Amino acid sequence: VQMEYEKDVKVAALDGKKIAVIGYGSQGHAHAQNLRDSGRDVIIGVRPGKSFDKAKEDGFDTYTVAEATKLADVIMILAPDEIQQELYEAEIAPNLEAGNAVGFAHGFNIHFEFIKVPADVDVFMCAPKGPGHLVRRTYEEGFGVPALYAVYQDATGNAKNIAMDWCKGVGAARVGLLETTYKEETEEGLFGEQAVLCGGLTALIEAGFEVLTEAGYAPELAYFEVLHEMKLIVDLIYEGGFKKMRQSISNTAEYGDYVSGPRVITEQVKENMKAVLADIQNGKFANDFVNDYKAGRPKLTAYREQAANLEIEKVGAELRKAMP
Amino acid sequence: VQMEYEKDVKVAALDGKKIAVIGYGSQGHAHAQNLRDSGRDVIIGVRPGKSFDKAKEDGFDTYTVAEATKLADVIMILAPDEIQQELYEAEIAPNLEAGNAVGFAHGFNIHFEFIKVPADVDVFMCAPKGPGHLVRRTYEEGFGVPALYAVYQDATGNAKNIAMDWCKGVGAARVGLLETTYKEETEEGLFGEQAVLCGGLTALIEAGFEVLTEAGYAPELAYFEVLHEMKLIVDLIYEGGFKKMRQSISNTAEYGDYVSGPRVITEQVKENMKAVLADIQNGKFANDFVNDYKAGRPKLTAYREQAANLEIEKVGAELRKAMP
Ligand SMILES: NC(=O)c1ccc[n+]([C@@H]2O[C@H](COP(=O)([O-])OP(=O)(O)OC[C@H]3O[C@@H](n4cnc5c(N)ncnc54)[C@H](OP(=O)(O)O)[C@@H]3O)[C@@H](O)[C@H]2O)c1
Ligand SMILES: NC(=O)c1ccc[n+]([C@@H]2O[C@H](COP(=O)([O-])OP(=O)(O)OC[C@H]3O[C@@H](n4cnc5c(N)ncnc54)[C@H](OP(=O)(O)O)[C@@H]3O)[C@@H](O)[C@H]2O)c1
Ligand SMILES: [N+]
Repeated sequence: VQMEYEKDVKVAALDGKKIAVIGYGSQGHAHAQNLRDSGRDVIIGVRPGKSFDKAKEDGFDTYTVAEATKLADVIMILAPDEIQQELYEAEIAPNLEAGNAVGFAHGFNIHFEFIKVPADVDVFMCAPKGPGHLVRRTYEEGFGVPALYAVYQDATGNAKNIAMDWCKGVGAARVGLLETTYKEETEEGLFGEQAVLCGGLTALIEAGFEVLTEAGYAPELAYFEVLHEMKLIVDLIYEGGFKKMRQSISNTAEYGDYVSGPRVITEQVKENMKAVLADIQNGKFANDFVNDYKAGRPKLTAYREQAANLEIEKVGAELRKAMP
Repeated sequence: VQMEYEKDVKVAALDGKKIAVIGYGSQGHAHAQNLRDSGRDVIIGVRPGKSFDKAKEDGFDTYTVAEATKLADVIMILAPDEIQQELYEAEIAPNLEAGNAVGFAHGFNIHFEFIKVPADVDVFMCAPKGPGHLVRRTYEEGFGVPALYAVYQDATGNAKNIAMDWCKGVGAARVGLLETTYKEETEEGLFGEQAVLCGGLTALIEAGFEVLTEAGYAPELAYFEVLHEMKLIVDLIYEGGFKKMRQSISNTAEYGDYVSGPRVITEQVKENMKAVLADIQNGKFANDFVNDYKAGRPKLTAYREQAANLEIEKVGAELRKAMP
């Protein structure tokens, strides 16, 4: 297992395919525009609204989801996670034909089988390691965003070449591709964002800010010491790992890192992470997410309002405004 | 208090002061170069070596530490924390006169009283929220790095104006200043790097990587899901807090953030952080750091060799090499 590049995309499987991109938001605009600049035959299927208008004004032949699917050989579904299933059953599935291919940028609905694509139709994935605006901008500047690719079912024998050529067309093969499975992409992706990148990180910052402000330290200073200075730390890790970061910080900071990291993130925290992982693997989290959507997003509603009221967010907004 | 800027620097207290920067590392070079371009009389004092004539070659009147201190009104000490004390006793303290001012960029040795400056000499601090190369670069490009300032003892009545004019001369007043105390800067700064930015963060990432690889996931994919994509997340928080970050990530990632963050970082984790803070406040951590240095850094030595052997660091180095 090592990374693949344009030279490893040995068949241009998107040649002569009509491509429908379903949705025209962050990913949809990026995938469609990069593919068009790479010379592919791209149309957009999306509901009426600002995405429909933005696609038309960008010069794309723009249809309903149903009509775009009917016209297409390759259909990439970039609606939001919780919308895809209902949109697939009503608008996409009736308009598929044998030998088509359906793509996704994240494996959630296919892996947990909220969507089942018929067995004479390929299912592939190109999952860029970045948001849509970055996927577009790096492409325009001559490189790209690395990506995973996978195939869930291969009816034609062309599903993997289609997946890799998709990655090449959106610029990902310029920087690096990694093959995976739908299962691993979904479970590792959900785990990483929950336990480390998004959940773990924000909860860690928040706990540190609370300890400081509850001990009597000024919150403005606390904002700088647990959040603002994180960017320079993570930039160093991104470029050169823990080694480069620990070379840059003072020796006191470095010694404190080694000594106090393990006091905060303990074996028990690791066990907490294992419980997070288990609820991803057993479908509990997936059902919880979709059930919250079916109920009108009541849990997400309370979470989003509670987050808006956080002291660190209020202090941070005022500081970021006082700082060009 | 909120941020102060160039308009809040009431007195150009460095006017006609002879300024010695002690050390010519990343910070020493940045501080001395910026102050020179701002118009101040800067000389360097450092041990012989490539620092000594890096400075020689950049046109700085360079001297011993003893002789540069003898000549200066303002002496800013930018040597590493564990070196400052022996350097101060042997080389700086005998060459101070009443009415001088001694500066630091971090409060550790003054706050914990490993160094005690005579009561007829001011002690101030300018602590940029950035490393040397960034303090120099941003100044060259027209702005700067924000900074804290503080005064530990004010003999002349000019110590705060000296501190704030030092901020101004290195470019920090162009973007924002926050007054603090030596005690708060030291304690909050040690706490942040230990519990959140450095210690907590690398420990969290490593715990996530361990959970994934021990559950049978390939380390290469795990590296992307707990480390590589953190830069994009932290960049978003830096620009717009949790709110902007959570708008850009998918809806499953955002829901997973709210649900699983608190399962990983629990009340017990917060208690662990409180114990970290207590050992900063009571001097235990500071004495442990200084004592490790006096014993020949045996704890730091074992930490560093263990870190070089981490699986995430080996995998990361290979993947970063495969990604220009
Ligand atoms: N966020 C990330 O960083 C990231 C990274 C990798 C993969 N992904 C995955 O990419 C997919 C999400 O794509 P995205 O980020 O581009 O989402 P998005 O920015 O929120 O855009 C969603 C698009 O789908 C449209 N849409 C919503 N409901 C629709 C419906 N019934 N019928 C037709 N169109 C509809 C929306 O149109 P309107 O404007 O009218 O609402 C919009 O154009 C998910 O699978 C996600 O897991 C996300
Ligand atoms: N790391 C950060 O991002 C950061 C941020 C804010 C504040 N600070 C504080 O900045 C201070 C450290 O400065 P720094 O980052 O510039 O460290 P540095 O890059 O390692 O520079 C150390 C300088 O001091 C010299 N030096 C070492 N021992 C000496 C001795 N006995 N006599 C004379 N000179 C000696 C070194 O010369 P040689 O090259 O010959 O060794 C070198 O020029 C600390 O107080 C730190 O807490 C650091
Ligand atoms: N220091």
